[PDB]
Amino acid sequence: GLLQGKRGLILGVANNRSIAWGIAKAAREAGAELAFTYQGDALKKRVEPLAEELGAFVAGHCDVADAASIDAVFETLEKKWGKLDFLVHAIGFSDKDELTGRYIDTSEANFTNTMLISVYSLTAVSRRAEKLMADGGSILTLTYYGAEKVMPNYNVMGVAKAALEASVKYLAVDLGPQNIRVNAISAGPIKTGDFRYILKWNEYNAPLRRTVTIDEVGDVGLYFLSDLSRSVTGEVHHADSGYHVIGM
Amino acid sequence: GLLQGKRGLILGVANNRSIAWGIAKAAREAGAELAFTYQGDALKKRVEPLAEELGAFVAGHCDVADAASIDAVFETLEKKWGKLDFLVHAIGFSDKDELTGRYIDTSEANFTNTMLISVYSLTAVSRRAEKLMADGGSILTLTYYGAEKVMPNYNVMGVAKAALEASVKYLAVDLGPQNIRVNAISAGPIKTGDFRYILKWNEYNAPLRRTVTIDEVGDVGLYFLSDLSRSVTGEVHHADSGYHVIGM
Amino acid sequence: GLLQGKRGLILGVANNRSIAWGIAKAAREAGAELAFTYQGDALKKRVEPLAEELGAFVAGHCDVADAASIDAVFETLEKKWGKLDFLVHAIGFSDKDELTGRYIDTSEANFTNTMLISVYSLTAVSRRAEKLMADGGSILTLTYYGAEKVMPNYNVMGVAKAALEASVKYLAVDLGPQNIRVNAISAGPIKTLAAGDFRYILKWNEYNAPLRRTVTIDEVGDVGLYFLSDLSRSVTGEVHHADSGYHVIGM
Amino acid sequence: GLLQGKRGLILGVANNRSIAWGIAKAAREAGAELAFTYQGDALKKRVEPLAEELGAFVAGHCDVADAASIDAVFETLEKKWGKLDFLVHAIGFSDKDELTGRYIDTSEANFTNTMLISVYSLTAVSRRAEKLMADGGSILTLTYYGAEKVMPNYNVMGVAKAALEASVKYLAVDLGPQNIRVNAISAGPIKTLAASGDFRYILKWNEYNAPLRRTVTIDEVGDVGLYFLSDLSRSVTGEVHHADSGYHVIGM
Repeated sequence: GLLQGKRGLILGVANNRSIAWGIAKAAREAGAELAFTYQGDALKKRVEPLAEELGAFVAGHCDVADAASIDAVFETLEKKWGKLDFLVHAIGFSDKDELTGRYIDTSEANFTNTMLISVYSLTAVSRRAEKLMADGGSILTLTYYGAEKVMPNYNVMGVAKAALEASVKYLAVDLGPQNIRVNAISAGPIKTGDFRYILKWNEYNAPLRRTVTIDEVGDVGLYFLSDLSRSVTGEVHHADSGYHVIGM
Repeated sequence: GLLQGKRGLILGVANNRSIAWGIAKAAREAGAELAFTYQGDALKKRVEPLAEELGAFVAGHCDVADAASIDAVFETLEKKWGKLDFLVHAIGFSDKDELTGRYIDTSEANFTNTMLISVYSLTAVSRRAEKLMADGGSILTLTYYGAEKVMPNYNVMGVAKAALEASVKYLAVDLGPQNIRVNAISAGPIKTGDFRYILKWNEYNAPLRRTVTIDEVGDVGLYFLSDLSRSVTGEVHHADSGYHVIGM
Repeated sequence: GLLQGKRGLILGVANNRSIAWGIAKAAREAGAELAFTYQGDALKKRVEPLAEELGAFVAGHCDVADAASIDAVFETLEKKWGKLDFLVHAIGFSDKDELTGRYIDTSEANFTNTMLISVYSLTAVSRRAEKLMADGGSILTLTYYGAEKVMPNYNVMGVAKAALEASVKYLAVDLGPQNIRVNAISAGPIKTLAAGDFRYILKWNEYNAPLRRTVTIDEVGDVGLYFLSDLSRSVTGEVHHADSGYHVIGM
Repeated sequence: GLLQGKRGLILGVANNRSIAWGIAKAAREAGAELAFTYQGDALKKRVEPLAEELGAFVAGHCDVADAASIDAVFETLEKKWGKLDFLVHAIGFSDKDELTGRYIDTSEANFTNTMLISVYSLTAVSRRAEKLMADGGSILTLTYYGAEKVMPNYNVMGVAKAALEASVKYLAVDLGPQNIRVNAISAGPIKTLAASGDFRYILKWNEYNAPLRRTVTIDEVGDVGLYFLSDLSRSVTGEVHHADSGYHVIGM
């Protein structure tokens, strides 16, 4: 099993229909012991059974816009495991209304919030994961082609994900000498404002003529979490049925 | 006069050694009418005479953090001219101390402050610029290769500039149908936190074997503001003596 | 004029509706003295009157495969001018028939010929140009977004232009220490008034490019002017989109 | 187990220290049945013992400059297997002496030959491979950061790899509908034990500057190759993927 003996934290599992869950399931299948956080006691009740379903330790409450939450979570894991092998960062909020409007009308609070939650969160968490990862490890986050090209209904998140992708590079350089690798999967859109059209566009135009699934993305996750990707860091990897190559 | 009959606002002229000044000078040589903002009482002293050398109208103090300020400036500009043809965004800050350390040790305050000032500011001023630019124009900002690859002593600003370059693309789409162009110049380091070595690195490894000058970047700026560049938007353009092509 | 007291060779001026001509015309209007080349004996009958218009010296036949012809052209130029300030490379060919099929069906002869004419020719010519630009200069080639992303009806010309953009970078490192700049314009598609699925490609750009219009040879001409002039003296190794912003569009 | 039930062709196995071999090894250990060709000047008797180390079937001589040669290989595999799951394209050539020169001094014959062997070959072999991959599959090639940035001692191979990377994208568009993926690994330089260009300097530079402070090995790239041949990467096509200890992100 590719993660036999490995222990990891998955941030952002809130249901069984997300990429985070896809990665979690795949990593569990590969032999990983997992740890889930939940965002706010409303989610706790949905996250508990999901954790049971993959044998996952529930590591505590974790809102990324709260530095104390994050310290607590890693407190719990440092006592339980005393080491992390991998970390999966699947956190990302942007204001829903402003996505359907023009980027230029992006408010400041949204900009700052999106940036803090979608971008700084990784740096914050990665900072702490570093203490638990002195034996080496893999840090993984999620992005989208909207960081590279203008994509509809993405606006400030496009801007944010461009920042996330750069931060992955910078983080790769900080942590690499400790044999900690940092990477991002740029996922295509996945069947779950104006989402139906985007999905149909990928389906018709993406080389492989289908939208990606969470199982597909999960296995890409698995590769990044596994030793197969030992030599890979600071990389943005497209798991999008080839969509990124299409210029028209 | 490439900019004969055009009026533009330069944000970020705080001295006579900056790229902003370089662009303003070249823009003034090409026949532009200019407007300068300043930042605080200390800078109003130094800006008034810089304004005088180029015949630049002083449009008032501007703190991009303060939304009230941005609207005052553009209220003033609307009164005085009633139209802008171009806007030069040469505003950026990140905490001096944290540049010298590890990106991963970046503080939230510095992350947020840098993002607000270095990135959101352009979006904020471009939103106002648009009302005054209805019948066309050019928006120009500054960036650095640290957005694309990891560069030393740069940390969160790299991440910020990745977001700014992304923002340029999104703004270009928002403003393009009104014939407003949005572009960035990726400037190499310029003689004026471990800067000597970076300059000497570019001097010896850049194809043209020299660091760029504010006069050189100003003329690239001139191109962007001019109608020479009227088919060009959403572009990150290297004025760095070719440094960006170098892999080793 | 931004090119007053400057002399350059434009390669590829076959007619008066092309980006080469656009650049030629803009360069001349900015005070430059031009030299044009031809290929065909038929094309000599088309280029001569174009050169006349811009007061260009017809520097002669230049089959970019025939290495003898290239040396002969730059020999002429060094007799006449002794220096060269700029060179525009607007040469490129690929099989018209194979553009409309699948890339994967590209024939070896077409691949090699496209590669040779569209990519190596710049290197070939920049090698002779180097000797005449000892006081520095600007070398300018032409590319298209189909080099960065898959675009329709382009196939192996995409593979070729990706090669060219790569060659521009390596040439920039070779020639920069003599203060010779090597750049490429990534031009959008241009509406022609003359005689597979090109109208549709133009339309797509018309509706989807940020500036909601396709670029013209006058507009690209002016970008070429920028690259020829001293405005761009800090700029080398660069691939510059003159495409109404189309390149930022993801969907 | 990742390639159990899978059959694939590896082009470019000439020794036991190349990325091709590392990929072959990793693929065989993953349960794959392999076929090797022997390329250009490589001898049947030299590739035979490598084939035999992995119970690989030698599919015959292949010269990528001879169209009939490519057809023969694929006719042979078409007889033996009738179906191909993957293809590893590890072919590349450029004149050794011009790599030390300036790119601009590249001769026409070297340009053309490098392009034919290093770039066209993948398009040529994918064209034949398509016909054997009706149920889809994975096509893998090898590239180097020299295709993206100017790197030393690479010259026209950089230009060529750039074209190759572009060709991966176009190929991926053509073959995607048949569920066939096409990808490239951008490998870092690899230290060799064999006889010894300015390569030592290039290795040392990667070692000291790449985020992970080490140069990659053929077993490491072998495993990245494994991923691309496996169904782990079935959502991935058109990709240039860096197996280079992160070197690609370094600006200075």
